[PDB]
Amino acid sequence: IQMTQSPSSLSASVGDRVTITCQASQDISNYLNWYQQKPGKAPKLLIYDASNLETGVPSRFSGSGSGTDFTFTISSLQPEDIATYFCQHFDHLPLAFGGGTKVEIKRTVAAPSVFIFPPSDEELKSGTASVQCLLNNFYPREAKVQWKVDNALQSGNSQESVTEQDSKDSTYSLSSELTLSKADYEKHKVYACEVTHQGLSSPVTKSFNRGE
Amino acid sequence: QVQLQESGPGLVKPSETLSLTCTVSGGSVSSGDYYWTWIRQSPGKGLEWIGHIYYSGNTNYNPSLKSRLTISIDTSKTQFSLKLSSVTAADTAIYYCVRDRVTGAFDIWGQGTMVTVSSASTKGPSVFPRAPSSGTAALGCLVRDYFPEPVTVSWNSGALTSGVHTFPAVLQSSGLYSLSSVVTVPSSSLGTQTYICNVNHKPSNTKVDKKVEP
Ligand SMILES: [Cl-]
Ligand SMILES: [Cl-]
Ligand SMILES: [Cl-]
Repeated sequence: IQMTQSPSSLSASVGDRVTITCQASQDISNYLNWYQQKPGKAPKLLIYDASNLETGVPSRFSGSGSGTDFTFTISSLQPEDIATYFCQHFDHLPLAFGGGTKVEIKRTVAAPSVFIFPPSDEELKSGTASVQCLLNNFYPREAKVQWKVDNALQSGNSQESVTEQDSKDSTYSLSSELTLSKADYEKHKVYACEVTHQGLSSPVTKSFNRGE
Repeated sequence: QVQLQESGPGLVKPSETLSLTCTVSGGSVSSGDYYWTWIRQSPGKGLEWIGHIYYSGNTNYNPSLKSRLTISIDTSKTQFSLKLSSVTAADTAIYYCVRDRVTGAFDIWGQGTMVTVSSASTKGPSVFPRAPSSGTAALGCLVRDYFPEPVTVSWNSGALTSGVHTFPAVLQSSGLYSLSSVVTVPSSSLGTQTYICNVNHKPSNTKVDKKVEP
């Protein structure tokens, strides 16, 4: 039994009615469960037997369907409802999950707070240097971070990492790290991080001179 | 409520035998209402049902893994186990032990344990402080050059959670992971409040409490 969920992802505003679907390659009656998985956590059962609400689950969650087509509904999307939602059949073995529908939240644009961190003394003493540019609590997720070393545009020596969407204020945070050897790091003075984002009317640059 | 917890090596070599144990606490394992289940999750396979065992010892496996699958149960110790032999890089995943109602519902999950299939040896991380630069002040911790995943970070032993952002690990060109955790605090409390990030890397049994000073 191949389980097909749709859509793969969606973004909805807080308080919106959200409906996702799950299609089985053959009739599975009502032997269908829905699970909610937040990042870094195990899935949690919400709906069993296609339409029965699990004990303790808020009433804004519901499900329906029979045979092949099933739906899952959040009547009023809450900030804490962001997750990937899965359907799971138990018609016969082996049990199988759907691919999952990622429910994200649209909120108003929010500009990042930008911080820059020079490498510590003890990190340089180990032979490596990592300059971090921090973008805190912004929306949308899209953001451009460019590194400048003595006003020279870097390319290929930086890595980015973005958090999942916050379950309270629906923002993202991003860490951009410029990684160099201690020797290459000592060859330059000014290290700069330029941030372009929808919430900033102009790109923001945070920088420091080596040693401060 | 019943709690399930996986335990076992987070790193296993190819061809070798992956062994996991689930410890059921708070409730008995000799129940006729549940199938004691293993489920794994990876980006390439999604959520995949491995198999389960009934407290009488009868098992049911996924045909995809059936050749290399062994699930046992020990009702005296309230445990059930997973043995997966002849492991492949395709077996690297998060493994969960799950309680499944006989009516058909995974209603209790363990937190899941990350198993990486690699020829390399475990390496504990080095932890470096990201001192505040100086409104609100940002500080952080750099957890770098560890293997395998994962590393967990808390601040002040879990008493400081507001404003904490722990980023996903990044793979470096050296083949090791590095991770960053940050927290935003009022610049006023820098003098009076001490900030410790607690780094735990279970695969290497590494615990580090790194104080972040101005
Ligand atoms: Cl210079
Ligand atoms: Cl250290
Ligand atoms: Cl963590």
